[PDB]
Amino acid sequence: MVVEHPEFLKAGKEPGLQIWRVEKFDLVPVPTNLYGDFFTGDAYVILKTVQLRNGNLQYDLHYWLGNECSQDESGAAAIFTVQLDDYLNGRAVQHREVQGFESATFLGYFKSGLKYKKGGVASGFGPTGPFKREELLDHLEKQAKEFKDREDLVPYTGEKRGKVWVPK
Amino acid sequence: TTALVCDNGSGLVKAGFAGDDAPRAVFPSIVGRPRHQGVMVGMGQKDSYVGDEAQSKRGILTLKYPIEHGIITNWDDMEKIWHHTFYNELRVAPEEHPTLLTEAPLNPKANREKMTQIMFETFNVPAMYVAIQAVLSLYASGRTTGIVLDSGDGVTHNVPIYEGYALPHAIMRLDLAGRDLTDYLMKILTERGYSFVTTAEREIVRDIKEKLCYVALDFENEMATAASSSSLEKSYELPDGQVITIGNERFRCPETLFQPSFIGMESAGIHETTYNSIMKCDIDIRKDLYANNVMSGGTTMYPGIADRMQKEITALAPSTMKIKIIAPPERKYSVWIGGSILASLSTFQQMWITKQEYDEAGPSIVHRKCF
Ligand SMILES: Nc1ncnc2c1ncn2[C@@H]1O[C@H](COP(=O)(O)OP(=O)(O)OP(=O)(O)O)[C@@H](O)[C@H]1O
Ligand SMILES: [Ca+2]
Ligand SMILES: [Ca+2]
Ligand SMILES: [Ca+2]
Repeated sequence: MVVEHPEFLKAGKEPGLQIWRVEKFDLVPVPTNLYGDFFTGDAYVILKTVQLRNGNLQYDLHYWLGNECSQDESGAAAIFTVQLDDYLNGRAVQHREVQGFESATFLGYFKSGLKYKKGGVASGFGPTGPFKREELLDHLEKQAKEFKDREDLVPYTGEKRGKVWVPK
Repeated sequence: TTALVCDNGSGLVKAGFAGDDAPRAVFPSIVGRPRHQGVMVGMGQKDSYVGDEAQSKRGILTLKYPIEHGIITNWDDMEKIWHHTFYNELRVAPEEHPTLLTEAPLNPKANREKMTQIMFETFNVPAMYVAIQAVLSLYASGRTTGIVLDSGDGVTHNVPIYEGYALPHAIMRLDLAGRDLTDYLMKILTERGYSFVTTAEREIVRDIKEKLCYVALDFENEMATAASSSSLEKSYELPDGQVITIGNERFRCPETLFQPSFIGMESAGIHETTYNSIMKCDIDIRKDLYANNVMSGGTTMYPGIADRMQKEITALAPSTMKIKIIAPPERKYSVWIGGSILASLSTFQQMWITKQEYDEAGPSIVHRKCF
């Protein structure tokens, strides 16, 4: 720690809505003119920042999961959410938003109504009668007898390759 | 620069490359040493074997498991496993790769330190990190809040997690898992007249377990069906072509998860420990836990277990609760997949413990950086 990512540096600095899309294990801002138009094959992270009368900022973090998003995208959205909350000193309330089941609050961020569209960025992932036990045991042993040891092994010698730490 | 992810369990190593969607190497977490065969050996001989080989040669080896109930207890043999994993399964030079390791819930402080120490001093990794297994599984399911049921070969945990972090005071550990279920299935098959009790036969018992066992939705009803008809029986072909028949052993075996007294353990079953864990958490977050019960690990793979858990938790919980059980098909690897995703993030680069940080601070840095 800390995360030094450029988008973290921008996150929650002033009141407003910020949206990022998970793209190949990164958090990439969504162009503001496309806010509200969600690819159902993707996952997003949304930060709503609100000015409190006490001068502080209030934070709600929503991670939105499209029906067709890949496991790397949904997992990354969840992790980025934790990381952003921690960066914001734990003050953000976290919300999981699933396509078709979003909270009233999330839906309310989008005054023209959020819309879905198919597609998205590609995943970042790169009988025989009574049991005759003696017969079974003989078979198993025959199978075992025929097993040959691997000859290609790097042997473990307990060699230490790194530097031994000494307290000062 | 590619990071490695190693998820070390009681029974199986899952190891691979960050960014891949599955571990490239999955193999028994065992070291085997030859049994006496009538003559004293006889040196220059391979005096030890690891993983797949050890398993194949089990008939003439004594096997040791360095991890017991998810905790590393034999450090010498653990180092052997790690060495074998790097050099002989992944075929990499560890000094070239940041390495993400996993740990059990409530892993002792001294253990986390020794893992750190070994990675840097033995294997000279350039960087490393240690993550909690259940938390990785939760992340893999695309959640920051839920309660994980993680059940493997040696240990079962209930781990409640809120907004990204486990709640340690509410974690429950049960030393009952897949190996106990295999032992139990061996016992009740012996009861039926099939005595699969030697090490040579052990893999047959595990295979029957993984292929034919299931959790009954209503156990005692199921027992009555099995007594009243042959409708639940299955034939099973042994490696020598012999065919055996099994009946109520199919669902008696994993019933043990719900009724540990079947193998003489006094513990509550996994539905009760799940409930007890939730009840140790703040009332205000319980609703979120009930709605996000995530199953992880190979011993959660029994058909019917999710529905059975859904039923039992529903009976225990206030009627006002939305109960949901999440059981991904890939859940034998959900810990590993979560690690793969985490170690791949653009934001993860500064989270690693670097060699330099270690060389300056020593093993205790793990408590501050891996948290
Ligand atoms: N389909 C299946 N049905 C029942 N059990 C299964 C199935 N597949 C795997 N298992 C069991 O899962 C266990 C291995 O799972 P896993 O890799 O999660 O455990 P581990 O990480 O080695 O152990 P632990 O987490 O306890 O330390 C074994 O007992 C194995 O027999
Ligand atoms: Ca996508
Ligand atoms: Ca928070
Ligand atoms: Ca495990």
